[PDB]
Amino acid sequence: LPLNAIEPCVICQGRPKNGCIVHGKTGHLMACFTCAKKLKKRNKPCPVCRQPIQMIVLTYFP
Amino acid sequence: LPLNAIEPCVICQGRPKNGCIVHGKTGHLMACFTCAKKLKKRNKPCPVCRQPIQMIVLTYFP
Amino acid sequence: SMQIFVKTLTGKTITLEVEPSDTIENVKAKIQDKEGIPPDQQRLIFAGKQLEDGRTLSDYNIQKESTLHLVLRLRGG
Amino acid sequence: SMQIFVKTLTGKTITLEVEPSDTIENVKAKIQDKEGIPPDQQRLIFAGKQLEDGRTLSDYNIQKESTLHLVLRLRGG
Amino acid sequence: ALKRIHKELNDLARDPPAQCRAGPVGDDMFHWQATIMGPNDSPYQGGVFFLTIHFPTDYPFKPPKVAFTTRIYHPNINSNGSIKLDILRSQWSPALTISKVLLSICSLLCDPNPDDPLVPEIARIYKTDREKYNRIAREWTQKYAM
Amino acid sequence: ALKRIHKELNDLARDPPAQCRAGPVGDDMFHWQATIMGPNDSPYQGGVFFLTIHFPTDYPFKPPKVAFTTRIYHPNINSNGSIKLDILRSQWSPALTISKVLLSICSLLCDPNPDDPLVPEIARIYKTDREKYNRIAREWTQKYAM
Ligand SMILES: [Cl-]
Ligand SMILES: [Cl-]
Ligand SMILES: [Cl-]
Ligand SMILES: [Cl-]
Ligand SMILES: [Zn+2]
Ligand SMILES: [Zn+2]
Ligand SMILES: [Zn+2]
Ligand SMILES: [Zn+2]
Repeated sequence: LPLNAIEPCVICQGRPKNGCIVHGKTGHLMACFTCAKKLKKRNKPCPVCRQPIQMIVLTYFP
Repeated sequence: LPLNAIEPCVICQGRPKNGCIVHGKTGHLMACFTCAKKLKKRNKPCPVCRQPIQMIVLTYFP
Repeated sequence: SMQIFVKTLTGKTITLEVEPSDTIENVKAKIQDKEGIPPDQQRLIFAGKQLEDGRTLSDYNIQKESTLHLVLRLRGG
Repeated sequence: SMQIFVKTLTGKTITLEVEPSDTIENVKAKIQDKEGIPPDQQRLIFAGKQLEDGRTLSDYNIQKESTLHLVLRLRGG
Repeated sequence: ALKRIHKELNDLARDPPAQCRAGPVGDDMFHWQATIMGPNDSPYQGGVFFLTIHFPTDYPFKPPKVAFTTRIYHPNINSNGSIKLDILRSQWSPALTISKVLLSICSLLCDPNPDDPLVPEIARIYKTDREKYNRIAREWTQKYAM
Repeated sequence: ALKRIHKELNDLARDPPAQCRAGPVGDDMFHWQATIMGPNDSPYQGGVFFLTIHFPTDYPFKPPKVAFTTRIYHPNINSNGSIKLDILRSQWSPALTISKVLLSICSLLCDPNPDDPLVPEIARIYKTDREKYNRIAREWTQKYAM
């Protein structure tokens, strides 16, 4: 169980981790939607694995 | 912050929630990868919103 | 303005800021914003009965601190 | 067999089950399984130095309960 | 299925809805009993309706089998208590729990579908003489559910 | 940037790394001083190397500006303290924190790139006679980093 999943966005530290950075069949979820979308708009790689960002998924936890 | 994000998969209750069900630009993360892939393989919709499953993203929490 | 609670499909409970004049449709829009569930898939239940989109919380005598129960859209047949 | 810790890029600490004879390449493969980081993007550091893929944990005197530090692949220039 | 069923049971034992209750029959985790209180201000008010639940091997990918054991007058519930309801068949979701299924069924009691019914005779009364429908449903509630 | 910078500082105070330390100069949260301990089993051993850190207003989307203030002998760090290192330029990542940047720099000390050097003269010595390079690096550590 990912104990750090409930901590704030590692980039801005002010919003929940709801911006999943998707590349291929995997995703790294450590930033909020706002910060992740900025990286995608600027064509930046994934911050943790450097793979190209294919899309940002606004992630909900039902 | 999503406090329920650290609870086990709602389907099998035995694995962490690392199978993001993606539809359009949003995702519902409440099942593990194994359970979510079964739903995708069986052509089932998202369990919480019923929209078609475009892909399952194996989600990591850096 | 008052708060109500919604027990979502998995059992997770959320809090909404509402007014008694708010329609059920407005409430489902607020649930969509928090949960990403389209209103047409939301069925809200209170006192064992479904709540219809065109009516208000006041029409259903729903008061502050009430809990609404969210299930999936359904149809008998 | 023994446990070691890896402080990942965000500062999160993970635990790995390893053998002293495991190479750094084997350790990076285990990190890939847990974290989804390709081995070529992993730079492991211990005692202030990067760990080379072809060497073993024993070669580096990495013992039970040790902590390796993960940063991103880098290149001076 | 067992971890999921045990989780549901623990959640019910500590936090059921005011309207519905459920639990295993004896030691059979796959066979449960349930109760639904008839909604207030309805032909079912004051009634308590019993149901039987049978979880399949591949629950919750496959839906539970849910049937009333108490007789009940309703267009979408037949004389053996079978419930023709989409969430028990093609519109099932593995995120539905027994608690949510029971609340869903409870909400069906006052929201029947008389246009595509399970019991055409009851549906025809519902559509052409609603007070007669309500009167019979109240009679059945007194006779069977109290 | 302030929330992120404060979080990094609070983390550094709470779980302090051993090899590298850093914190604000005076009351300026955007201007820090750092130290790196020279790695054991290296010509830098026993040395303490000071660095300045400037955080840009749009940190961490843009990298921190990092320079040595202690003189150090290396192919990719010059006598004006400039560091030429890809993670401070095009290979920056917003997930790198100051502690990870400092540890990265520490690991560069014994993993130089003499092929694409900042100081060609030092890279030439490194490739001509590593023992001579190590001697000079040790002498500079004792002269400047103690
Ligand atoms: Cl996108
Ligand atoms: Cl898929
Ligand atoms: Cl099980
Ligand atoms: Cl800020
Ligand atoms: Zn953010
Ligand atoms: Zn990634
Ligand atoms: Zn599962
Ligand atoms: Zn969904």
